[PDB]
Amino acid sequence: LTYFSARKGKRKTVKAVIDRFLRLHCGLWVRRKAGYKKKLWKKTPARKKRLREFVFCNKTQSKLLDKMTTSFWKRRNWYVDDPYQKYHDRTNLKV
Amino acid sequence: RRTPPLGPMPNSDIDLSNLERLEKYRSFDRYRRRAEQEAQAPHWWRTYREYFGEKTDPKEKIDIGLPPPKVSRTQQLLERKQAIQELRANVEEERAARLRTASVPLDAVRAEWERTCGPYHKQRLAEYYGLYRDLFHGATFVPRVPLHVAYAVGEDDLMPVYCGNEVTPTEAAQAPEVTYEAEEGSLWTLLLTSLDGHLLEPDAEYLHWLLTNIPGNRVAEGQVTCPYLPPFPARGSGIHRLAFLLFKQDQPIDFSEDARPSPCYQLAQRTFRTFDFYKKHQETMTPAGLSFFQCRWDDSVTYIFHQLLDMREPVFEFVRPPPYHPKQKRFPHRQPLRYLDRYRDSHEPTYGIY
Amino acid sequence: QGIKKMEGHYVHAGNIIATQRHFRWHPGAHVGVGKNKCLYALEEGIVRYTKEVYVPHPRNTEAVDLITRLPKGAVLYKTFVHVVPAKPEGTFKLVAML
Amino acid sequence: QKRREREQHIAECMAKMPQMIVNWQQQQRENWEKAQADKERRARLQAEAQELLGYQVDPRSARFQELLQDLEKK
Amino acid sequence: DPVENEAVAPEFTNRNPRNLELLSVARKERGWRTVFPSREFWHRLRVIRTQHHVEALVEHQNGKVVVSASTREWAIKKHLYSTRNVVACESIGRVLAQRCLEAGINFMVYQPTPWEAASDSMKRLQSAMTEGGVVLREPQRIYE
Amino acid sequence: HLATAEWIAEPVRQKIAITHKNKINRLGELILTSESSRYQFRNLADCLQKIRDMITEASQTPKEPTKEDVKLHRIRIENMNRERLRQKRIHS
Amino acid sequence: YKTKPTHGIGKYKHLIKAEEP
Amino acid sequence: RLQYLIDLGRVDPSQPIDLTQLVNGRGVTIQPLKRDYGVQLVEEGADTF
Amino acid sequence: KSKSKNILVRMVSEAGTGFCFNTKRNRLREKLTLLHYDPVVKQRVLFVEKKKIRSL
RNA sequence: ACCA
RNA sequence: CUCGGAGCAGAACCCAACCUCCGAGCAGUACAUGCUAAGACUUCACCAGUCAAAGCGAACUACUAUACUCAAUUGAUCCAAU
Repeated sequence: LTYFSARKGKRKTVKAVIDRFLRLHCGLWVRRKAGYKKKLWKKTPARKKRLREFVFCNKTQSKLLDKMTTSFWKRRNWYVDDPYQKYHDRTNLKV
Repeated sequence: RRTPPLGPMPNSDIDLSNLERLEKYRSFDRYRRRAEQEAQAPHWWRTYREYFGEKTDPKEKIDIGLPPPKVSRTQQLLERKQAIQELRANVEEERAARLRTASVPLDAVRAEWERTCGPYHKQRLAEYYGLYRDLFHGATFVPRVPLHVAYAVGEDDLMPVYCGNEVTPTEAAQAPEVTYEAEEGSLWTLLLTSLDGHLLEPDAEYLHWLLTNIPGNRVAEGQVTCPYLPPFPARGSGIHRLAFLLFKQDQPIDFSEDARPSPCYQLAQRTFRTFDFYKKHQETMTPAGLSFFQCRWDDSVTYIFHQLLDMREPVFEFVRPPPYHPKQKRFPHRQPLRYLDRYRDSHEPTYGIY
Repeated sequence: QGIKKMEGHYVHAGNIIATQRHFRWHPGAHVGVGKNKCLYALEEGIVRYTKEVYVPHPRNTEAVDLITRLPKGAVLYKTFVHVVPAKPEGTFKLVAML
Repeated sequence: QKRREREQHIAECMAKMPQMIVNWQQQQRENWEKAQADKERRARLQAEAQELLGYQVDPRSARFQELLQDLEKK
Repeated sequence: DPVENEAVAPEFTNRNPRNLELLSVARKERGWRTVFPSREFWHRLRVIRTQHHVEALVEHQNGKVVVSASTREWAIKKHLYSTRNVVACESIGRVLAQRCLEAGINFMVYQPTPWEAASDSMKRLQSAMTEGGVVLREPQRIYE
Repeated sequence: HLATAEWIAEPVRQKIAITHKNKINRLGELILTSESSRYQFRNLADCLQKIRDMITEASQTPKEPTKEDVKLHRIRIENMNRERLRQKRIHS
Repeated sequence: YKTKPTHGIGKYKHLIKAEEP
Repeated sequence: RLQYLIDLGRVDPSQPIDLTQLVNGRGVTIQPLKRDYGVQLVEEGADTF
Repeated sequence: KSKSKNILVRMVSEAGTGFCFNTKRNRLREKLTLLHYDPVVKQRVLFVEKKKIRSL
């Protein structure tokens, strides 16, 4: 990671992460499953369907992806017709 | 470590010294029949029967019915054998049976069935429908008096009541035509109770009809202790049992203190408990006949609730338990994105402080 | 592999009760079997294990060939697992007085 | 236009499908009848051997198949 | 001024042992898929064929026989040349179907073995059940 | 009150009273309820759209043979075997 | 289960004749 | 939020309300540099407005 | 690698929807015609093999 | 033909 | 040098060895081996892998079926071809 840039003295975003993961404002990260476009001819429909899910990351990965991205990527956005709009806030979550 | 078995283990009585000599279940059906006999025996290990089978009371079910008829098996067996010989003697019957063109007269079968196995078939059927369980709290009786009940539908049709068939409340708008075989000078009591229709108490019944001190089979001449009120199965409350009970009386009985007014449109007065009713009058009364039908809501039940009973029509729904979900985690690792929909309350977008 | 839910345990519908490579435990009441011989709960309730008489399907040639060679009077037993459902299917509730 | 053009194409291709299916099934049934015929044809050739097994078992079958073909072509 | 007739409990107790089943919402005993026969039914037809007699039963999954018809009954035997040929199997079918309708039983499963399924005697007993109104497939359970 | 309603054609009011008997209370009021929204606007809009649908459906009188539902099949058989036990009068 | 009095209730191979080529 | 701003006197309903009046009443904070294109009027609170 | 029996082939819907799917067939076998469910038209239709995807 |  | 089965490791699970043995880098049937979705398992992480009610579509009256037989029969990302 770049903790301090040579031009701005600022930490930089790892753009590999931006191209693979979605950050919801609540702090969850959403990924695709590895291998969901590979060798479909040998995978069962149950396996193919599992491979097509959008899934959540665990705490360790979330903490890691938070550290590899700057604050811009954690701001609340108000995109029009965002497919994920309802997934940005948590409901009925205890501890 | 080993624990010795608590009793005879399966297959221990099989002598395996002479294995090749022992006979085998050369057939599947042969094995199966022995297996089902084995499944029925009591066992000292845990069984499906222990966990799923109904826990019947150890004491035998008290019999409260009429005594069985006296029959001479010797004379019957002789006459019974004679009749078959005559059938088999005929050459035409042998040919139809051989050519698979013979048939039985169902009307005659039914006619004879009423007098031999009918009573005992009606008892097992009333036991499966749980009438002795509810009406008499487990006490049983064989309905040895064939009871025929029919609701008049239109002008040319009848609707029998039999044992468990379905009659609609419209068909049963008006009292049924009842007939049975009774000797002159005998006294009877006939009641119709809804076992399942009660709208307030789970353990109570509704008295739909009561005729007492009937002379013989002259039902019309019986005292109208409780007037006839058609079944009113509430909507969405399912299928109800409606049971006719024919009681044999030892003597004329006075039911003045249990009579309902005419007309009787108060559900609090029609509240009834057959076990309490019979227990009071068991000493001079004996169950003899049994018929019953099943009844679900139709449009005519609205008229009963609105007009006759002067009330609102109660409507029920079958409500299932809410679906189970594990406790929501802050990080639902590897769950699909719709995991969040399982814990959402509303589908419309929220906005918080904005 | 092995038992995931022992005797007396409360399961929800779907809970895998036991995994196995060969049939050590056979499905009983309200216990489904997956195509890998996975025993799972079909209802919500309590897990039971019992010893029952084993009667194969007449189309299962290998098992049927076994029983046909058994000495008369010999009955096969297997260990079965059941789920005793905890709740009723639903209730009838008053929704209107019209 | 593109939408209409595609819907028309599907309805067009879908108007022929019922005939395409039966024609296909007829050709499946016809081939299936030749599978059984081929089985019976082969079985007869072996029965003619009358269990005269040995070394001259592989070429024996081939020559008789060709011989029957010569008569069929004529 | 509360109307007493409108005193209705919030929950309705229907003790009819067939209510949930007649609504197709009751549990059938699924499972038992390594053993024969299945338990996933409310009622089943069971035919017992012996050396001298033919008996057909309708029983609940709980093991209680609901209705029954056997050639051992004098009512049926007195009209049969033989109590063990196809005609008796077909006759037991016609008799029991009538006793089924009079008992409210309209649906059941029949669980034959492959040889029993193909036999003409059973093939005639089932068509006698079909002609009598009884349907030998049960409606599916309603889960939702 | 469906009967008093005059903005609904008399024939429709008759037909509606039949096909929605279970929504008519003791007093003759047709009652419609929507609770599929957290906004009263959108629940009332659904209530009015039901009224607006009952009328359109009644006036159209569709005679198309709809696909038989599963729950209906059970009733048809149960109904068929109830008119099979229907007897006749001994002396016609 | 081996420590249980019901251990071996599923034994069956002793009831069959040994057929092992 | 609109109703609350009017009830507290921060937006004046007696005159036209556009972006300038909502910003000046501190009712919304607009960030054009973060690609804001204005305010979307959302329905939350419609029953009591 | 040298050994090869089956091949992966593309099966295109004859319904004109553009729906395709892959199946294996013996290399020496003739070109496949199959009746397969087409989701776009929501009914089973004919599919014809068009191209070999790869060798298995 | 044979990049990853 | 990856993956499966057996012993070591006897009975929930797990368990090493340049330890003892045996195997796999496929075939075959389908062409709904279509869609979708509760609840779960999990090779000690992750990645990957697994099983499945209900539902929608189908299929359908006697082991099969909304999840083929089979033990492994296998290869991420980028990129390339389309």
